[PDB]
Amino acid sequence: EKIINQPQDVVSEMLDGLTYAYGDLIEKVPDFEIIQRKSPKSGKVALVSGGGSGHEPAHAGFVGEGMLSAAVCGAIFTSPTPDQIYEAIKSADEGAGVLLIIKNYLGDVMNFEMAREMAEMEEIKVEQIIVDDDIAVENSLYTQGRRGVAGTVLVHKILGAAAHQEASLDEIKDLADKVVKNIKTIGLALSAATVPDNEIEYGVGIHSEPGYRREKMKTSYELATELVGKLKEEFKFEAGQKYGILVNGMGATPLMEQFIFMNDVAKLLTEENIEILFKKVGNYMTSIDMAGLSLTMIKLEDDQWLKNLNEDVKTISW
Amino acid sequence: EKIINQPQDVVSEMLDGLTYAYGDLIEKVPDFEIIQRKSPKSGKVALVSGGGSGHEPAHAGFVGEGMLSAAVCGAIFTSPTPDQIYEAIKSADEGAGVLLIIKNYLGDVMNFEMAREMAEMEEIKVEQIIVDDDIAVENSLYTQGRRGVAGTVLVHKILGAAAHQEASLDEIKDLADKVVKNIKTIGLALSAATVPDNEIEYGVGIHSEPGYRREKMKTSYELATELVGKLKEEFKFEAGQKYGILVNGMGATPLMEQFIFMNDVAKLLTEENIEILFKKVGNYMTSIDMAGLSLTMIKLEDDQWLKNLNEDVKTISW
Ligand SMILES: O=C(CO)CO
Ligand SMILES: O=C(CO)CO
Repeated sequence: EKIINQPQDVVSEMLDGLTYAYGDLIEKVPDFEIIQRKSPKSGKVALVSGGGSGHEPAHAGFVGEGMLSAAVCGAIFTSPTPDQIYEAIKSADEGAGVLLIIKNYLGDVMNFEMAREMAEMEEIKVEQIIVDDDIAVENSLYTQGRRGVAGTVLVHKILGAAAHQEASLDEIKDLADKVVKNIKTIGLALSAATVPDNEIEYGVGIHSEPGYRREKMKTSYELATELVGKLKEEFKFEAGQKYGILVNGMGATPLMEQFIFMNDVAKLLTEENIEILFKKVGNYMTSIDMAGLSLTMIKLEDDQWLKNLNEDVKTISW
Repeated sequence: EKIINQPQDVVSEMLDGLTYAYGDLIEKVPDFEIIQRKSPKSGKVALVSGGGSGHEPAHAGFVGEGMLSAAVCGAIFTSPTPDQIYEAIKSADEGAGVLLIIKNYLGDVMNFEMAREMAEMEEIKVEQIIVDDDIAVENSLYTQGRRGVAGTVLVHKILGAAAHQEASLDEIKDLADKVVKNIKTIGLALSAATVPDNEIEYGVGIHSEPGYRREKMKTSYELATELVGKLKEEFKFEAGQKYGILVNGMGATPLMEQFIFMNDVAKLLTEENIEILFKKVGNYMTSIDMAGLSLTMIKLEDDQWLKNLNEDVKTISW
């Protein structure tokens, strides 16, 4: 099944593999599972994110100039602890403050917010944005509202650019609020992640949370029909509207299948006469070895957002 | 070293052993590590506490009529998760509301407070009290302020009685605030807990947190001199004052040694001409197999507190 060593070492061994390979990030003093960018501090707002391990490249792979300052990596499918996050906050600060980018899950939000409080007692200026883009099915388990998924990666990029453009904590906070409201995602799974039949489930969570509907095998086009259909209901498509699109694989789905799926999406959208100005395909927020994918659309209600999506970055995975 | 089975099963196997032995408590639907009293609900304020496992009998042993409604047991030395606690809140409520008794540690407080919020969204009335009785040494690791230790057990008993006497959530909240401020504790360790030399450490934490001073072996009387000395500085002893006393063993310290220590404490206190109206010795909040003990004093600034300490209860460990 897995290429690993001792199951309780996977996070540390991975991060050591990561830093060995890409000296361009660093692991904070070999006592913390935090990956920080080597890019010299220069009074930019610092962006900090993270969550459970098992979603690679999510977070650590988006640490670099133009995106995240640091990523705090928890245990597999488990939020980082507030001390880890607190350490990342105070180590990432450049003098302009820190924005927390938090995926909407009970644990992640609890932890990051506590870390925030800790960091504020040390007089660090910190704001937060909670990403709740998953429109699958409301209050999954104990997630309060919508789960935060692949769309988070776009939030990193868009805010990443703004921070790199010397915007203030306040401005970036205001932008995050507008941006997150215009990002919607829905995914599906052909299989569940394995943590160290002929059926599919719509709306599966990235931690292998249950979805809203189980179905016997459907074709790519049929699956695409379901997902675009849901996103169409959410955004209420009108001709002339501008969107970006991200097709994101869950880990064990070949690129071939993601592009076949992209093709189907394209077909389903031509009817809508909307303008797709940004397209992206690949494994950006996975779920270990889950077979499946998700479809993310961002309504481009501001020319700056596209410019930011296309802004220069130097990360491992972008 | 240990009598256990699979290290990851210790909490569940223990709780199953507990319920088998003492049907008088129950484990909530075999999906939660919550121990609730079988005592029939009757519109009393419900008391809920908990924390990491490894401090037995702490919490589960004090679940019964006259004390706690339920205890939420986490992994070893680890706070329970907010969902577990949330489930205990809504299952313990009798219609009069729920008071959370939380030991002051970063994790416990984070978790219980989140659980509180969850429970309040379901319109459950909940108050909280954070116990910070450990005067050892301030902001240990990330504990914000003083750690919550053995004195918590007294808080259970005193509030336990009040709730049993049909006091309202508000009144009980007000009492907790006054009570916790008058409870102070300091302990020491001859050895650290082992989780599944000739030196002692003063102010060791119940999770094997570091203390304030390490010392080569001292006699019982010398150790007692240190502890009473610290508590004397805290309370500022004056003749005529009334106190209760709890000598609490850490798990691997024989009762013989706890009584020899009690004897030394008595001697050191006779000079103070204070009135000791309540005395108690034994293993009430342990730390696995730690050799050591702690000394807890409660200033009895209200005749009701003593009456409550002596009030009837039906728990496993009191
Ligand atoms: O891995 C999950 C998302 O971070 C934990 O909630
Ligand atoms: O076991 C410890 C006290 O509950 C965890 O903080």
